[PDB]
Amino acid sequence: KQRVFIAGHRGMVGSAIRRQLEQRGDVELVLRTRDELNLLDSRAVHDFFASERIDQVYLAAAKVGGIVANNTYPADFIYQNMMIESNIIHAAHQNDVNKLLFLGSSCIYPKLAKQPMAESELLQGTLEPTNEPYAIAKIAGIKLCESYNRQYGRDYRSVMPTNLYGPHDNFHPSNSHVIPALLRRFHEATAQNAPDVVVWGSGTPMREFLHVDDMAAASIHVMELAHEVWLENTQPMLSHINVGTGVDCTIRDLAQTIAKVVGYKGRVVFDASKPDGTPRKLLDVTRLHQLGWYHEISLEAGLASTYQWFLENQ
Amino acid sequence: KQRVFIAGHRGMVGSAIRRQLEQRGDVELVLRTRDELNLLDSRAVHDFFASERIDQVYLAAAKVGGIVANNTYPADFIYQNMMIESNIIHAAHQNDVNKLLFLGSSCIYPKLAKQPMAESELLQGTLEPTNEPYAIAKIAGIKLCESYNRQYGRDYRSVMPTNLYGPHDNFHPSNSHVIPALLRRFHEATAQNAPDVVVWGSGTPMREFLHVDDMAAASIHVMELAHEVWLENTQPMLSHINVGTGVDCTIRDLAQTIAKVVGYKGRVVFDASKPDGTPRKLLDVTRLHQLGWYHEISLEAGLASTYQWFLENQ
Ligand SMILES: NC(=O)C1=CN([C@@H]2O[C@H](COP(=O)(O)OP(=O)(O)OC[C@H]3O[C@@H](n4cnc5c(N)ncnc54)[C@H](OP(=O)(O)O)[C@@H]3O)[C@@H](O)[C@H]2O)C=CC1
Ligand SMILES: NC(=O)C1=CN([C@@H]2O[C@H](COP(=O)(O)OP(=O)(O)OC[C@H]3O[C@@H](n4cnc5c(N)ncnc54)[C@H](OP(=O)(O)O)[C@@H]3O)[C@@H](O)[C@H]2O)C=CC1
Repeated sequence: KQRVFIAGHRGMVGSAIRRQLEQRGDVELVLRTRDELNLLDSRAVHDFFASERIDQVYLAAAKVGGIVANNTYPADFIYQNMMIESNIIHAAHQNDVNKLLFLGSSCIYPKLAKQPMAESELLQGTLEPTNEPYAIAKIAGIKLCESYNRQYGRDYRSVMPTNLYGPHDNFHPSNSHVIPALLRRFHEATAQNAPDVVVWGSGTPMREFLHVDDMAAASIHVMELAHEVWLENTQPMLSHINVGTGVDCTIRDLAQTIAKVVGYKGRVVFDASKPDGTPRKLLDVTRLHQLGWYHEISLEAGLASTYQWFLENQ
Repeated sequence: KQRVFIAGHRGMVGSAIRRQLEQRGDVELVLRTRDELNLLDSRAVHDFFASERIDQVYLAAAKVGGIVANNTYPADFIYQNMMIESNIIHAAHQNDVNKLLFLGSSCIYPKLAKQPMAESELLQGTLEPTNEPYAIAKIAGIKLCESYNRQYGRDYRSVMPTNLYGPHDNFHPSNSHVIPALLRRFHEATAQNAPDVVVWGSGTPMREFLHVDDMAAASIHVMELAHEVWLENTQPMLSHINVGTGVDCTIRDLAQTIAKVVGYKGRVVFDASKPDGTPRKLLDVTRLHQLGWYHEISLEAGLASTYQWFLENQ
């Protein structure tokens, strides 16, 4: 019975890992809340690892936010994220935890990466300024992992998720994330008999989305591969693994699909007088597939089940 | 032995015509696949008609889709549909094909047409925006037919089918079409012991449905009438003929009937918190009946046989 610490087990991503893990008898989960354990406090973090007998660590605690937040508190996003990751990785090594899964993010790739983005696009160029501090912290996280793997022979692996969505997301039309923002918007419009819902932009830009439950499955699959197979499929200084569908879908498709999911009968409208972002953004998931993992939830299916959760929890 | 080209003979509607025609010794069927013949390519289309010695054409090829698709690719639905119909009708005339059956669609009528909708409701007012591009292409199709009939004395006839269903439909709860969407939904729920199945809406709205095999019979009956009887029953600038049952049935009736067809023992539930569409939508089929054709398949019978096909092909 392996002893698994899922840091930030109540976050969106962490809680999803916890659900799957929970049905595993070959696993004993060790969890703490932020009040039970502040991950910024090194001593505390060190004490925990020095007293709990941990075998694996899923590093899902982070200071995450939307466009307004990233732009409003840039110091918090870089600092907290650097400490949380430094504290954990270090304490783990010191207590001889040999297995860890680090979580990155698609938004760590350069602003003009070649699409679809392979793992080798990392660090190839300038970052999006809104995400820059946060990105830097994340990349630092990955390079810590590779470094310990290199110097000490540890097994600290990494996955770069695409845009995610699902239960426990922040469902506010206040949120900078389209799915939760849109699920909420179409919901309210549907309830108020809104004759239309307007979305800034042409709707032509292409994006990628992944249900958080696939993300969780993919993480555990990656964590649990044999070391030899994982090495075969990575390089020690290019160790991460993209996680996504590798499939595009326009914002228009997304919006109209959401509209249909919510039972909205008004008109979806695009205000093209508003600028679009880049035309295309998506991960190349060749590595993942080669390691034998393929996502299971259709957007359509995932959005439907995600809306019911919102319904069951508003 | 009349030489019959059924364009798009593998589509839902085309394949149904082909089945009935197949048992006719007075007919020689000429068929091509999309790879054997792209109908968007005029030259190709022209070459075909210039080398095959055709007597009748059943125009069943089209770019058809659901609500999300119509809303996501409006250019494809108007363009492809205009070309396919232009190419065929033109090549046929040029090679002296005198007989053709054009297929329209109930969704071409105005949003607020008077119910039940007689053929004279066409063009009387605004269209449903979701279907607008597609509708325009279809109406253009009909007016091409009437135009050639008028200028050149051809015999290019038209039928406007109601909502259809049957073998070879797209059976996905992913599909914007209730019968296939519901047949699939009740099937899965029945298999998973789902305690209930929820359908957005009150269930009070009235709609019309026709089994694709009746549609096929009705088309051939219409194609094969004598010109004189057909003229007697139409006007050259109001030539189409509605095809349906002319009978209403509520969504509630539909759902509960499907539930019973699939052997579902859970609860059918309506979420009236979701909006309904118009209260009533159906064709006036007085013309058809006057021309002596009356549908044969009960909804109940048609749904049963349609579910078995799905069972034999999932
Ligand atoms: N598209 C995206 O958002 C994706 C992000 N991820 C990865 O997962 C990470 C988290 O994402 P997500 O699950 O959405 O975020 P959540 O915010 O939903 O989860 C983060 C969790 O960390 C906990 N946490 C943060 N700081 C501390 C701390 N000092 N001590 C203890 N607990 C703390 C939070 O608790 P509390 O609220 O109590 O502060 C929360 O439960 C991201 O950083 C990213 O790399 C992966 C895939 C996609
Ligand atoms: N309720 C409804 O849906 C009804 C529709 N109809 C009429 O029948 C039409 C078709 O409906 P349906 O049978 O459901 O549709 P299908 O999509 O099932 O059939 C259309 C067929 O057209 C073929 N086709 C399309 N484009 C081309 C092309 N460029 N070259 C050659 N083949 C092509 C398709 O082949 P491929 O997939 O290989 O692209 C397919 O076999 C509708 O447009 C409508 O007017 C009539 C009654 C009801």
